[PDB]
Amino acid sequence: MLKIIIPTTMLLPMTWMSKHNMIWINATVHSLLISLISLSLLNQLGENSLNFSLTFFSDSLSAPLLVLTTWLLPLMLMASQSHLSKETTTRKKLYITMLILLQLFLIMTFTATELILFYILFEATLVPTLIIITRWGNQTERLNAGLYFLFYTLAGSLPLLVALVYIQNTTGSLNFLIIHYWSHPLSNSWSNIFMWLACIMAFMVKMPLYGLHLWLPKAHVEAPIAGSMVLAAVLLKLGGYGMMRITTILNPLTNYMAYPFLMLSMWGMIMTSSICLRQTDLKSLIAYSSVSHMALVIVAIMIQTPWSFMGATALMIAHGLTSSMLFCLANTNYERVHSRTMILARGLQTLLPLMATWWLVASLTNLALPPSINLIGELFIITASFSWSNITIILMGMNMMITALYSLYMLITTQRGKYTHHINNIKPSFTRENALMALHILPLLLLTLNPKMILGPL
Amino acid sequence: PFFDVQKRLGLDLDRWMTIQSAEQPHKIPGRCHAFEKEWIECAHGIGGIRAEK
Amino acid sequence: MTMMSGRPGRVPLQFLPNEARSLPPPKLTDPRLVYMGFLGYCSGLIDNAIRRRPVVSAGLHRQLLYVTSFVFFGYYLLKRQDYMYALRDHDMFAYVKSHPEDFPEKDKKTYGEILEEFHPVR
Amino acid sequence: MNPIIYTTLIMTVMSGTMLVMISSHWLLIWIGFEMNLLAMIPVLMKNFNPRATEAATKYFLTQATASMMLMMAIIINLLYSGQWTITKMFNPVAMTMMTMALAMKLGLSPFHFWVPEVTQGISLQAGLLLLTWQKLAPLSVLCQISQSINPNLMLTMAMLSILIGGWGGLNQTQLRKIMAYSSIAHMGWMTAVLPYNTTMTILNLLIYITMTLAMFMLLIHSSATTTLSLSHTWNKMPVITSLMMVTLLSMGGLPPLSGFMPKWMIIQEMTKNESIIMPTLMAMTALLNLYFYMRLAYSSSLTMFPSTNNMKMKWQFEHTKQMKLLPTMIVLSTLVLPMTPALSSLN
Amino acid sequence: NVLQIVRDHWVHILVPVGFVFGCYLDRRSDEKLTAFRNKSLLFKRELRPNEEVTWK
Amino acid sequence: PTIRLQEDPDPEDENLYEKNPDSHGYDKDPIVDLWNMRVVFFFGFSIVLVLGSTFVAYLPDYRMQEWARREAERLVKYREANGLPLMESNCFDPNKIQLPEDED
Amino acid sequence: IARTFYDGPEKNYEKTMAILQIEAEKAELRLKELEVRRLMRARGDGPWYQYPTIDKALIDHSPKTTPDN
Amino acid sequence: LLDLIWLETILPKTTSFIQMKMSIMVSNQKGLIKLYFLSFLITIMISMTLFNYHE
Amino acid sequence: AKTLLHKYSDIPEGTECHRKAYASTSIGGATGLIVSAYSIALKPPASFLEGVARTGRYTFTSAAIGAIFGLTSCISAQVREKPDDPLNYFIGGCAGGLTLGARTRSYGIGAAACAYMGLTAALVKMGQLEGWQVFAEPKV
Ligand SMILES: CCCCCCCCCCCCCCCCCC(=O)OC[C@H](COP(=O)([O-])OCC(O)COP(=O)([O-])OC[C@@H](COC(=O)CCCCCCCCCCCCCCCCC)OC(=O)CCCCCCCCCCCCCCCCC)OC(=O)CCCCCCCCCCCCCCCCC
Ligand SMILES: CCCCCCCCCCCCCCCCCC(=O)OC[C@H](COP(=O)([O-])OCC(O)COP(=O)([O-])OC[C@@H](COC(=O)CCCCCCCCCCCCCCCCC)OC(=O)CCCCCCCCCCCCCCCCC)OC(=O)CCCCCCCCCCCCCCCCC
Ligand SMILES: CCCCCCCCCCCCCCCCC[C@@H](O)O[C@H](CO[C@H](O)CCCCCCCCCCCCCCC)COP(=O)(O)OCC[N+](C)(C)C
Ligand SMILES: CCCCCCCCCCCCCCCCC[C@@H](O)O[C@H](CO[C@H](O)CCCCCCCCCCCCCCC)COP(=O)(O)OCC[N+](C)(C)C
Ligand SMILES: CCCCCCCC/C=C\CCCCCCCC(=O)O[C@H](COC(=O)CCCCCCC/C=C/CCCCCCCC)COP(=O)(O)OCCN
Repeated sequence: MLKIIIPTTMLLPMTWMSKHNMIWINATVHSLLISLISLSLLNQLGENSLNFSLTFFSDSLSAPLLVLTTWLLPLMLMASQSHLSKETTTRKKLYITMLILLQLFLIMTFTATELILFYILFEATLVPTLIIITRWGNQTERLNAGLYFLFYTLAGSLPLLVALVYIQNTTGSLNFLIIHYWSHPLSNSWSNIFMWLACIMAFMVKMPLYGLHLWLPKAHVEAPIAGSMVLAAVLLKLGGYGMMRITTILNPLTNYMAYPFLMLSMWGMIMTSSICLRQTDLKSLIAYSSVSHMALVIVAIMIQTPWSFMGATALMIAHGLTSSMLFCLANTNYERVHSRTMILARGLQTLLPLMATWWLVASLTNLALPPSINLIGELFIITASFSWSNITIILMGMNMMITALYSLYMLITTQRGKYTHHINNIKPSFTRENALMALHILPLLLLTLNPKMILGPL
Repeated sequence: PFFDVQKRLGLDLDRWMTIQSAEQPHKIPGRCHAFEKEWIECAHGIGGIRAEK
Repeated sequence: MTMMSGRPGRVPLQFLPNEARSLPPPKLTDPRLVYMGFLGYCSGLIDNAIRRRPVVSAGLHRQLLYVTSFVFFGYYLLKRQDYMYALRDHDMFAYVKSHPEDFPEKDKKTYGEILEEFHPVR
Repeated sequence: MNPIIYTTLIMTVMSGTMLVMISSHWLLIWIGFEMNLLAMIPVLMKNFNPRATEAATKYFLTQATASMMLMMAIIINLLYSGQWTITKMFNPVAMTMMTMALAMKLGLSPFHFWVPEVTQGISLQAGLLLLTWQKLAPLSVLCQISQSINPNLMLTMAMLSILIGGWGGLNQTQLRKIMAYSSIAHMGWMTAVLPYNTTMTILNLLIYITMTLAMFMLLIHSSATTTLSLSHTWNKMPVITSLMMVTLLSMGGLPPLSGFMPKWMIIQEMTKNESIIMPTLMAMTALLNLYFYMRLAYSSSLTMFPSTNNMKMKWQFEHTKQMKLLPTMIVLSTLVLPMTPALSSLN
Repeated sequence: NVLQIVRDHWVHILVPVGFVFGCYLDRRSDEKLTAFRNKSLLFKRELRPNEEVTWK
Repeated sequence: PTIRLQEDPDPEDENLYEKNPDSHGYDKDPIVDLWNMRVVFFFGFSIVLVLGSTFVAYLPDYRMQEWARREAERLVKYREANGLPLMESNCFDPNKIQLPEDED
Repeated sequence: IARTFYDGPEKNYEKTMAILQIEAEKAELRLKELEVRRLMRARGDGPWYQYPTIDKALIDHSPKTTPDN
Repeated sequence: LLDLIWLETILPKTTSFIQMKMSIMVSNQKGLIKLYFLSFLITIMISMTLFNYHE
Repeated sequence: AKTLLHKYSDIPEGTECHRKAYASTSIGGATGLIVSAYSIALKPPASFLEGVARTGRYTFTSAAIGAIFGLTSCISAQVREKPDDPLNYFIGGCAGGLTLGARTRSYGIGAAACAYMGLTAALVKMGQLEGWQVFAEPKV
């Protein structure tokens, strides 16, 4: 699959050789072309994966993730060029270089055939994200956010590395196909328990799991808009993809090692949904929303059924699109009024009607209105959990009630009521912002038209 | 670590003084010449791990 | 521990024994050589940047020398690395051949005769 | 100092190290150490001031004690076996004394106190020499006598060195002391894998030397010895601060940078034996070094600190002396991971 | 006059050229994994009177 | 000086509509702005969206859904014709399986 | 679309077979190398882990002014 | 109570506190050769008894 | 030395609790003596009697922690009739941590020491059960 990797590496010098006032145009055009090329990976088989070479392969789980990454790059470029107008040419090129390097690392991460190569790329994604956050964030807290983003990740991933090399000394291979075909059960010993924890905790902190999630509100609030987009839409899904890959060697230990994580996921989903009800910062609300949806995904991965895996795949794709759109919507208001307080600017439907329509559609997809793929993933996970235990419908049910509430709360706070009298600098929406919202939302409904493309290998 | 310059060039910078069974002036023998000679001839060429046993 | 220092017949500071001449040399389009040339080009660009010269255009002779030197060293480095891996494989196979008691080939069993425990997922 | 005399002293330092590296006789190894120390003392005092004199005195006391213990271990080994050849060290008491003497020479914990003081008391060029070239001889001897090592003692000292390097580096605003604590932690990493594989020790030493050379050369290029003086460099030459930031990230061990390669390799080697707990502890501890590297990167490259008016004058002049090996050192410090299998050429 | 146009818009061939080069390298990679071509039990087939290989 | 430092004042934000009443919000240069709008709209909606959706909609059946349906139709026809059960609880022939000799 | 952009299933099938063969052989070779390393380091009877001993060519086989050496 | 206080208190704040205290303990030495040469003597005796007597 | 370690470890888990407590007390006292030696070397106490006081304080703290851990762990193993169970070591470790907290008169120290020492002791017991090696002898 070098036909996708090489054009991004070519985006790099194309950006660094462009004329000073053509960087955005060229980057956007060729990013969109690369997304169009990557669209061909959706032609998948029913039996095995597309094994391109000894190094790269494509499954029915990673292809929609690659398509989402390549589609998110142009949207990030469109969202970034407004607040970077005053920047120097070299620093703008460096920012675009960070975005391109992040895309390259993600593309290679989602298609690596070996687990150590996957680990190396999945750690390599850290550097551009940290640089973006700590260099182009707006407030002084960004520095702290960066630290919280880094060590929380590494404290999870350093044990995993050890486990990985240990496994290669035991079975002789880390190739995923060999690992799947030559699978052997895990006995019930303390050594196996700690191997399970080492294999699981890095992905758990990536999702993130409730209790290990404190880095996420900081990092996703303090980051620039493109950073928040790529953190919510793609980088959270690394944990889910890695967990679904790694669980093939953890049976039957998972059968009882999942209980603390299942309890944490369900109760913390309720807790983060409740937290969303009392939030003064609009970005923090969206971050805690991401935490709740990812708790659902964790439950789906932990119960290990075909329906739960399909639901997890659909939910990851849908959440990526929806959360990126919500972050962009909040960023428009922030750029207008330079404040993230939700109750500062009210009654925006009177001043910006089309943006209010975009807000309504985004909040409708957040609460999983049928037949959106958000609802499809949520319903598949809920059905699988009901099969796992009939009592789960209580907690899941409560979540469905809370989500809508806070979702509509957000809308009602920003669009309805009366406008703030002293805010007189609310200009009409630009074509760029409307196009960004449309390019977020139209693929969601188009995917609803054909849902088997995001349902995964199961 | 050890660059065997002496072995590569055949110089003998310090090997003349490593053992007591090696060409003393006036052929004066060490007190334990025979024992060291026997041990060296036993251990020659088989490596330290095998020689230790 | 040192695996290969005391390997019999090893010339102290050779860097390339004559036996290594029996191995196929790396191709001049080897991707590792291309990456070494890329490292040389990056070194030239950084040299231009540190000296406050136009990064891409300042010295073409200097950049050419950078790339050439990196490729020239990389060729011999790759030759030595391939020789060392060939030596390791040769020694491993000879040792397995000379100690059949420690490496037995046991009887093969098909999956229709192997009892594997089934763990249901529910 | 006369340039001729300085060249002669540097050549004598290198000759002592080479004599240690090529000798087969314990007496010649000890002589190499003596000659190296004798030539090294004046190099530390090149720029004469009380701090340099104090650093030279402390260094001399430490190294002379280490050499006395070295000679006593050699003599005990000779007493229990009339052997002068550097070999499997037939006596265990002599081997313990030898290990302690070599650790004191290297600055491993708990014989670590002199390293930050001597590094802070000397110039940046002397610090470069002390933290790069001075590690070769003791590590070469340790590689030669590795099969007789007691793993408990060396592993204890290595773990202590990693812990103490991280904790001590956490507290520093002076760049030389930061470099010294980083050196202590990296020596701990080098000696942790020595009883299992000396090739990994050599690989870690080479990568550490490359990164340290790039670091010290960047610090000499921008005449900064404190965090606050390094926080001005962005307003004079931003390229230097950006390269410094990437080099610091590599020294922190982050993939896909080159500084990740040794630890990775070492961890793998330790899992080829049983050795599971120790590598996990070592990585979790190296997170501390990463933390204070990241703090330095925050101060110098990722944020902009306030500057002074007179800096405008510095804008009008260029760097006179140029380091010819700095770009290659930076490239080797950062973009070398894909060539990892070439480590086979080290054994 | 095409000199200025070329020197302003020559960066627009880098990504298509990279796409073509990636396709070529993928074909080269496929060329190195033919050890079981027309040899699997499921797809083993007698050659046509003209064709030389079953796939490229 | 009762001050702490010499600093530029925080500047007011620029309105793109002041110098360009129809500004599209892409660039301060009107021509570069217009062409950024045009390329975004052409390569985002016209090329990737519609043509990509058409390409995905007509992707050939490599998942073998229709093949599986036809195979199941043949199997059901044959089994119902000969009176065999439609499906067997065993997917592997027991004659190719060797159970352990003793269960006691 | 199939004729223009894609190949038949046999290509991917047999490429998978080749990849699996290569990877399985590599895994077996890794396990074998680990076992050989263990045995060679334990016994010291192979080319690896050969530690230097004193050269017997250093011995002087001359009369030593005393008949009994 | 949970997200802003106790979850902060257990994992990240405790780690920061412990690392800072250990850094203060380790790095705060007067630079007197007398004290840490006495430390060297203690280390040598301990290494001769604990590790060397057991072979 | 390893003589004290062997004296502690030779006695079976849930038998002869007084002897195991005595051995643990000796181990703790030795650890406290080493700690006090290093502390006096690096931080001079300005008086000989003050140095004796600091040595006695550190040694008594360590010996009390060791005695409490050994007694509680052995008693738990004997009462539950469940040797080779890490829960006994966890309980002993938390008892030692609470002893440390009372010794320093701090509730936060007591709680943190209970948690961390219990976890560490349970990990040590798991290591003895499964054969985990801290200082692995070279194998390959
Ligand atoms: C993985 C896949 C492969 C990836 C490989 C790895 C990445 C790429 C290679 C890395 C090394 C390459 C470049 C090294 C020298 C660059 C140094 C520099 O300063 O650049 C300025 C220079 C511009 O200077 P100028 O033109 O003279 O005028 C502007 C002034 O100088 C104005 O200059 P100024 O000094 O006044 O401006 C100040 C500025 C100056 O500061 C900088 O410019 C930063 C540069 C640091 C160099 C990188 C460090 C060392 C390399 C390690 C990279 C690690 C990568 C791994 C991931 C971890 C990320 C860290 O500093 C700042 O503004 C502070 C910003 C704070 C942000 C901190 C982030 C820095 C780290 C990010 C590094 C990312 C990688 C490189 C990014 C691209 C850089 C050009 O940039 C360039 O134009 C050169 C780059 C493009 C040349 C290559 C094109 C090849 C030919 C075209 C055709 C392609 C052929 C294809 C074949 C097919 C045929 C059709
Ligand atoms: C992801 C989801 C979320 C995950 C994480 C989020 C949740 C976890 C984190 C949040 C909670 C963890 C906090 C731990 C304790 C914090 C203490 C502290 O920070 O010290 C610094 C802080 C600083 O103080 P200071 O500077 O040293 O001196 C000033 C003092 O404040 C001045 O002191 P004072 O004069 O005012 O009075 C103090 C005195 C008296 O305090 C008072 O004056 C008022 C009375 C309060 C004491 C209440 C005890 C009696 C009531 C308890 C009833 C049963 C418990 C509920 C369970 C029911 C089961 C069906 O307390 C004592 O003397 C201590 C004696 C010990 C008795 C209490 C300990 C019982 C432990 C619980 C055993 C549970 C076993 C498992 C059960 C399984 C079945 C569910 O200390 C305090 O101020 C607090 C002192 C009392 C705290 C102890 C309360 C324990 C709470 C339950 C612990 C359960 C979690 C840990 C279990 C895992 C460990 C292996
Ligand atoms: C803030 C959120 C962070 C992320 C959350 C991560 C969740 C991790 C929780 C781990 C889940 C279970 C771990 C091990 C499985 C069983 C644990 C034990 O309690 O069960 C009994 C174990 O018995 C006793 O409980 C012994 C263990 C007691 C010591 C463990 C310390 C736990 C105390 C709480 C400390 C907090 C840990 C987390 C720190 C943050 C079962 O009896 P037994 O059949 O014999 O053991 C099975 C293993 N065998 C078969 C090899 C023997
Ligand atoms: C961070 C990047 C690391 C780069 C380090 C510096 C690179 C440039 C230095 C160039 C080396 C010059 C050597 C070439 C002259 C020939 C010398 C030859 O005779 O020496 C041989 C030795 O060969 C050298 O060791 C090979 C040097 C090559 C090192 C490169 C490996 C780095 C690891 C992989 C990272 C990628 C590197 C990319 C390169 C640009 C003799 O072997 P021997 O006398 O018996 O060994 C003695 C020590 N023993 C016995 C204990 C083992
Ligand atoms: C920001 C928070 C992130 C926290 C994540 C960190 C927690 C990760 C879990 C702990 C990792 C330990 C596993 C290390 C690698 C395991 C590989 C393995 O299988 O090794 C076992 C050995 O297992 C061990 O030795 C591991 C023991 C644990 C030592 C380190 C303790 C670390 C802390 C333990 C408690 C915390 C774990 C859960 C934390 C959850 C997150 C809060 C087999 O070795 P053998 O010796 O060959 O066994 C058979 C022959 N005897």
